[PDB]
Amino acid sequence: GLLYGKRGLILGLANNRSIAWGIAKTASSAGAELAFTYQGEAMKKRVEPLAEEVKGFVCGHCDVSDSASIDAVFNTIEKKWGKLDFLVHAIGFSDKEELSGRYVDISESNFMMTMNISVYSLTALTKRAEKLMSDGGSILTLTYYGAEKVVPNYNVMGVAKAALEASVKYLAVDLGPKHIRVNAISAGPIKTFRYILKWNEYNAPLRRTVTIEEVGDSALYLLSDLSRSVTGEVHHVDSGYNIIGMKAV
Amino acid sequence: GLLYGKRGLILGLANNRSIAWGIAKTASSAGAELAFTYQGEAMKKRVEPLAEEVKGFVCGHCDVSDSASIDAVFNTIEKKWGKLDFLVHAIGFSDKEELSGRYVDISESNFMMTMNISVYSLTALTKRAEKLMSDGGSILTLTYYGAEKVVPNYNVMGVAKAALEASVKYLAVDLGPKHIRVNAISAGPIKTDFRYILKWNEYNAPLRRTVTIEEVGDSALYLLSDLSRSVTGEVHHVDSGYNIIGMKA
Amino acid sequence: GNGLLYGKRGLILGLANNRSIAWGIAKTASSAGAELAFTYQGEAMKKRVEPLAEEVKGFVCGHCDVSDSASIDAVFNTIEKKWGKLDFLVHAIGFSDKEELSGRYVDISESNFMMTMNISVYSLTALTKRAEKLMSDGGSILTLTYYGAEKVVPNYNVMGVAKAALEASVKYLAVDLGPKHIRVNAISAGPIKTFRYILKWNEYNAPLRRTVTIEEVGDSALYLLSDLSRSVTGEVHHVDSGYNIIGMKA
Amino acid sequence: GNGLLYGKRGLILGLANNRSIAWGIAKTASSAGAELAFTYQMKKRVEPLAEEVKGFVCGHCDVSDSASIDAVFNTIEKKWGKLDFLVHAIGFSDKEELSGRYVDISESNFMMTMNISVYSLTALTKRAEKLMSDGGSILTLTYYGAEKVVPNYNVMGVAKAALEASVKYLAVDLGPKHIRVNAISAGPIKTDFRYILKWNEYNAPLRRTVTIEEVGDSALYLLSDLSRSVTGEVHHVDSGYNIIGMKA
Repeated sequence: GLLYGKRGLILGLANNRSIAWGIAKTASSAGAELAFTYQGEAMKKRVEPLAEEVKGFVCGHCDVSDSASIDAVFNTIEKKWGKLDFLVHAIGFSDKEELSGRYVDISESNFMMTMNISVYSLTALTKRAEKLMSDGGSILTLTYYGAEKVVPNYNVMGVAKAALEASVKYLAVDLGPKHIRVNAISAGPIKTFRYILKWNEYNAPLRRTVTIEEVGDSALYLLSDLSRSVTGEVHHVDSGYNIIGMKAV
Repeated sequence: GLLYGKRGLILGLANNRSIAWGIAKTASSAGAELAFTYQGEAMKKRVEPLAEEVKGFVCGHCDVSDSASIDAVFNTIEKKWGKLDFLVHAIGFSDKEELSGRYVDISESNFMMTMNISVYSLTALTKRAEKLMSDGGSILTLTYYGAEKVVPNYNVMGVAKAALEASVKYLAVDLGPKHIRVNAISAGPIKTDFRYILKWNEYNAPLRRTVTIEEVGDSALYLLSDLSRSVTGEVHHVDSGYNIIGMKA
Repeated sequence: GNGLLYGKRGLILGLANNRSIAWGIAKTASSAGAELAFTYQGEAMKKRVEPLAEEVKGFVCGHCDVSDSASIDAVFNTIEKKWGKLDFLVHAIGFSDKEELSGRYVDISESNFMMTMNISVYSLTALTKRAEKLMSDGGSILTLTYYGAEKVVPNYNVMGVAKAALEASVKYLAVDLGPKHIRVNAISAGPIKTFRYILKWNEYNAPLRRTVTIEEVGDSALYLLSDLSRSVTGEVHHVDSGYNIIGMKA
Repeated sequence: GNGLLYGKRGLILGLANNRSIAWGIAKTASSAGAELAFTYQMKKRVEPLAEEVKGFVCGHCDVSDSASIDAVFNTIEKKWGKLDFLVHAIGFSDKEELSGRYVDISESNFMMTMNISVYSLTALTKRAEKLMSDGGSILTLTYYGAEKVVPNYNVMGVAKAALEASVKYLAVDLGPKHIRVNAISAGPIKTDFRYILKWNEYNAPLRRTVTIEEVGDSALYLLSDLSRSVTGEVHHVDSGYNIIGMKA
């Protein structure tokens, strides 16, 4: 019952294999009533049954690059609930092709789109969410170790996640006095790139990669009152990978 | 029921105002059966009623500088339980007088004692606990922001906590293959020169309040439970976000 | 003087006036033996930069708007024609909306965010892409950052978020170019007297109990630009009287 | 040469041979104009190195022995009256226990490591403070094992974490007297260890391991007036290894 009576919005549920789904499954089981967005009709058809499974509801189309799209979603939530207890931001994009390259070869267009969709979107969603969380709440986003250290084939996404993590802290200072907490989970890679997985599997302290159910439980903590004195935190849920400085010999 | 059926050892319960007590109260209420050590008769008399209140038990005198003393405690636990699921290290010492001074004026003797009691003790306890510990167990210690940034009147304790945090990571790698997790909570100061540190946190922490032992308790619960099963080597800030500010705010 | 940049040729972007870190770097680098090239943006700045370049025996290589790809190409073409090779590059460029700095970070506009990211972050990557071809021999690329990238500082807001992105990009670039022995580093400068709150706060709380000057940042830049620092890359180097290490008012 | 330490006088602790970081620092500092004093705990090996650099041997120093430290600083005070900088290239941990698991270390190794590798900087600095009334620079050495878990480093990693923190506390104490305190985090140097070298060689951004002459030049910077606004800094001189998050 850690989220009994709580109402939350999850952005980014695209399928039943994602972190967002892990979070939705755990939050729902913990008592949360959940609202879900989608982008495009194809995704809507995928999300509807997932929402039903969790006794949640689909609150509308959201393109985070479209300001009016975001306003419509929050207007719908305001009408249905009047208040919001938490928000999960599991959204990020970067050009698949340019990930394999050298960071220095990225295009301006990919850089800008990555920053907008993967970083600015959290700030945009939070600006609209603030009015609905007058009582307090919890905002969670997702990040990755590539923000801190150079990881192959993460390139601009690493730069973006570094920006995101810094924004989590600035947001935490802005919203702290209203008791809205803002935190990130730094998730290890998830068996759902084969190089990054295997590397984690053999070198992470726990000798396995993490699952969406595990990231889900860590999200539950950060979303619930158990974490009511935690804000501005980048929380590693990665089998301890982030602490190693070199392979064992 | 987050600790249903679990058995744990808490070192450092000295009174009903400490973090250890907050942790005991929450862990017990989540289903844990708890064993408690003490140092000296005066403390024993204070700890006995606290132990009874939580339906735990007092497992003996422990001086963490005394190797045999540590062996006796773990022998008592082995005889009573045969296994240990988690261990809480809320132990630390440094010369009260030398805290007010300049770090450079500390005595060799204070330095050595601080390192032994506040740092080495975790490693000594963990070495002995390893044989008893269930696959999937959890070891938690306490640290403070003074390990990361210079905080007035923390001096050698800051240096010691920096060592402790590093030891958490080395321990996490050693015990990771047995799935024993090792983490630290970096607690904010708690309303219990020190008045200055409290007030400063109160006005400048993002959440505009200092944290309580019940709050640190709930964060401990998360780290001790299966909710955090993919988290190891972590220094987790439970400090109202104070650690993220760069200036009076 | 010290001869640490004897025979070296470098490009400095961002010299707007004689009070900036860029000028501190130019003055020290020139005295250390460097021949320097300088860009400008717009005719007003050109008139300010020309005499500064003359004072340092350097030369003005043209108009550069870092948001304009062809503008950047023209500058590097000019440098290639004159020198054929480049030993170092200083990126002292950054912009954010002055009005939105005073606000809450959460109230920033999408437009300010995007422009700040482009001018303050992406520009280093754009400049480095062009510079790579001219630094076949190896070289040093230096940018500027600030503690607001690491901790929350009042009225830095989106610039803090941008500088965190910049610092991360320095590391990714350092990995890309490391095998060609091009180093990429940043100086995290303390604030400089030439915002009054940020100065005074540093002055009273920094370990050294004073703020830093452009000449001091200049000498730290010299180190990073010279062969003295030939095994240093991906580094965010604090030149701030130690301010970054304090956890509380003194 | 560059004259960056013209007229400056410095004490280097830890010169044990001509392959060490201390030697790289001595060579560069001397060539930049410094007169250098050297301790030993080894005398025969240090004497010719000291002569080569036009420096002098100021005596036996066991950093665990308080009187030993006092005698050394008394000798420096009599000879010079003032000290411009100090290099702390001292560290010890039990060679055998490095190969093991961190959790298996002995109390005795732990305590000795903390004393010789960490407390010694504080002890030396306490004495050095009185001689640096004009200001100065204090430099120690560390390694990435202080920040992330690295093979074969164990209690030394824990110790170096302590050292780095002590650098910052010392920087705050001595900052108002304009004494700067910094550390260089050096990469491993070609001088299981073959594996650590090769790993850095193939995965460090610069694709090579660093040399004592390179660490020397970085030391020169931190010891000189070029770095007069830099204190409390852990400076990586490791071909950028510290920034990578995975095999290349």
